[PDB]
Amino acid sequence: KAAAERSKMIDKNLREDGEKAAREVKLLLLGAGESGKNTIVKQMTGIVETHFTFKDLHFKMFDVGAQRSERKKWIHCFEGVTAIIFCVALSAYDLVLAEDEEMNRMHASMKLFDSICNNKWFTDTSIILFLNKKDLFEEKITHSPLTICFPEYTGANKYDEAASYIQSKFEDLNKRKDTKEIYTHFTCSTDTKNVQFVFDAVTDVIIKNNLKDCGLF
Amino acid sequence: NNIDPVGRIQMRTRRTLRGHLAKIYAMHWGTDSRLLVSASQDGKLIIWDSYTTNKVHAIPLRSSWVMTCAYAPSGNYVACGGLDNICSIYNLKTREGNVRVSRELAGHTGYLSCCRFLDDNQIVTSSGDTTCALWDIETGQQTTTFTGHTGDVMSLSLAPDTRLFVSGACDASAKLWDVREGMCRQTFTGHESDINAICFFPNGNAFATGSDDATCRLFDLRADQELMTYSHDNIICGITSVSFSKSGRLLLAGYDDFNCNVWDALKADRAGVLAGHDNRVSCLGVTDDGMAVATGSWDSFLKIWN
Amino acid sequence: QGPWLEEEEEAYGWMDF
Amino acid sequence: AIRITLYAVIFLMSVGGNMLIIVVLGLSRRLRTVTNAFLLSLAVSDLLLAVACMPFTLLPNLMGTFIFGTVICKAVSYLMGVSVSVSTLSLVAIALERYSAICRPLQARVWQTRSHAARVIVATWLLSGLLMVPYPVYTVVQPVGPRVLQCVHRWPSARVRQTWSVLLLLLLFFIPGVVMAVAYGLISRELYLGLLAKKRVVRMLLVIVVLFFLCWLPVYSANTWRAFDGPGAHRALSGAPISFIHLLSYASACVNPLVYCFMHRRFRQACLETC
Amino acid sequence: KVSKAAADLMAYCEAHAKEDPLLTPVPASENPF
Repeated sequence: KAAAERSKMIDKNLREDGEKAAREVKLLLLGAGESGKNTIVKQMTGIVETHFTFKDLHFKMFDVGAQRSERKKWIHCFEGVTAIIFCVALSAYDLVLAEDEEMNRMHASMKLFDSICNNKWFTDTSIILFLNKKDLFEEKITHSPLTICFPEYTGANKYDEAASYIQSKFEDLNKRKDTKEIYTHFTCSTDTKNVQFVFDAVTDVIIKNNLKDCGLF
Repeated sequence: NNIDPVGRIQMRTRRTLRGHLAKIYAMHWGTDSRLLVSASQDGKLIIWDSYTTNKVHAIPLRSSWVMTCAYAPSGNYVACGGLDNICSIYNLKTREGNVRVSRELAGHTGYLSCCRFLDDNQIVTSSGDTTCALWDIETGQQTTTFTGHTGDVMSLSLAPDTRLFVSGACDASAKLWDVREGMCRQTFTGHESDINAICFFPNGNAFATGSDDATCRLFDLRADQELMTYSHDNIICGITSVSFSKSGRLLLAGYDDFNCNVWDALKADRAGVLAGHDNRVSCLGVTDDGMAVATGSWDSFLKIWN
Repeated sequence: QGPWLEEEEEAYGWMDF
Repeated sequence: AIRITLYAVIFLMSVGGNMLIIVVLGLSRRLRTVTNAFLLSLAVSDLLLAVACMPFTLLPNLMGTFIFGTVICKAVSYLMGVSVSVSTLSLVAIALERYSAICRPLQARVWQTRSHAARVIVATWLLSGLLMVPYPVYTVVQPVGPRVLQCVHRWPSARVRQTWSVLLLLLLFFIPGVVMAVAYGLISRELYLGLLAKKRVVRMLLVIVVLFFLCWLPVYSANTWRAFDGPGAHRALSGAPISFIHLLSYASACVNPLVYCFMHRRFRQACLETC
Repeated sequence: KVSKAAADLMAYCEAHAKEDPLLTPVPASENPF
């Protein structure tokens, strides 16, 4: 039968494509508008795909954010990503939203993080959280003391205290702390070790995934 | 009601199709009634030989994020939308010996929720940017754009005459679009939640809207109001897919409760339960000759029921 | 009981597993 | 004695829960993986151990005679060898594949697939069959005394007997034991270093190795003592003593369902989904 | 009004229920299986 032979060749093609496509990482770079995600893209129109090999590991990155539609209808397509590369610019704490111009960017970003972290599709998905443009954030925090953005701060305007407070706020609102790991990293515009942090973080993610698959955890 | 209910529907999985390695989001039954199309997140679009459980074609999708699918009534082309906003039309029968993409319609801003062919070279699509659009294949340009929805148009269904169609949005409203006019004949806003699925009756004078509030509300074009509301206290989940039988008695409805609950067109009684899928039944369709009903679910399984 | 040998110095083996 | 009660409890658990594992891992309910395929193979091996060994080794000791026939004796001897070799090599397979899954995880992402799981399972079953061909070749049933049958393992030369005995001792207990010990030691070390309740399942990774030696050491030691000492080795280990030693081995077939599968909550959820 | 549309819907259903394989199970000779 020629049709049976064609179907067997097609099935061989499909299983080879699966064997060469189950070894990829499939990162979901879901950041926020003007939050320095493009910088992460350069150091590596509804979905933008970036493919790069680091240390003989293949990474596929879904630069989502240009959709501008209701997120409840298309986010479940990304169920099964290794991690969510949530990108926030620290220096944008005092920056104003372009859409609304009356409500702060950190409040919008933590609202987005509360929405993304607390959903059915990412119950067991780690969030690699990059904090972009810290090399502008030290000057902005010497000028603006973060008091207007966070009334509940009760602290000084030092770089370390403000950065740790923002990292604590981002690791806050993770209601399901047992399964989701907020791998937080501090990066500049000129930082070049972001791909190394991504490699190490997804190595920890796949090790924890193998622990749960083997039942050791 | 004076009608006689058919009763319990004993309908079995005769054919199951495997070869998908990721969740299936859309299916469409061809007019030839033998060839099936399945679209999944693996990046592979499969033309299935449904009767012999064979794979006619494996199409390497450029965008793996495909949320809708359509198979041409002539059986020559196949269309896929999705998150990349590009409706890709592929040539199944090629002289060179390999499947090739024919056209890449890129004029939608939102993701392509549903695409359906009117003719061989005309396709209507709906997107999450509050718009539907009729397109020419050979031109690659929108023939027209249907606007008027204030929410993301999630579901699109074509009448058998392919002259009128209806679209349901996340605004909890379904509008009757004329293809030629592009002017809203009527608006049905009895729903409370987003219309996830929609399907015309084979008469063409009625259509079922499977919203996410577990009510497959059936509307009639000439009646101007609602006829029946399919609300069951047991079911609380959303209605992922909606289809009809040829007589339209069985309002097939894929559900988020992992099962396909068959309904009664005239008495709103759940004539069957079809729990044979591990994951959510994403896509559901009757065969055009009514011979079988195929459901594809997120467990990468396409099952044919006779 | 069941003395695998039932005798003296017969060197008659028994089931290893 | 008390041996029959322990044999009955071990049979009840190691058939009931083990067939429950085979049923659950049979149909894929999204909780079947590579290690679950290896658990399916190990469960088949341990069920074969439970149904083939304990009523069929208890009775030559509890009754003192072998009621069954010579062809039954040779078939059960093949089952003995294939089940012990597949169980030990499958335990080593789960150890090495966990060693690939947690240590060097990129190589796991490269080649740890269900196809490799099936290939390794088939490889261990075929190797076990090939290595234990001499077990039914040479399990000739000899009438020991006037009317007592015991299924003696007669060998043509003594040198062949202890050569094969030490071959079995190294290739099923010594080398598999040290391989599984090294593998779970490396998993515990990279759990401590590479990445807390995981330090508390390092206790379970310890019991999987030390309890394995505890369960499987007396059987191999007794068989080696039988191989060299010859006359007189049986008289010290006939009856209830050896009928407890094998019980420890069957306790291994009792503990394997409990540790990998029944302890964790995921298999309880699979049990609920099956119901 | 609702009565005419409902009656037409019932008429179509009772007219086309005869050749519907879902409502009336198809004999196994038609499908080669």
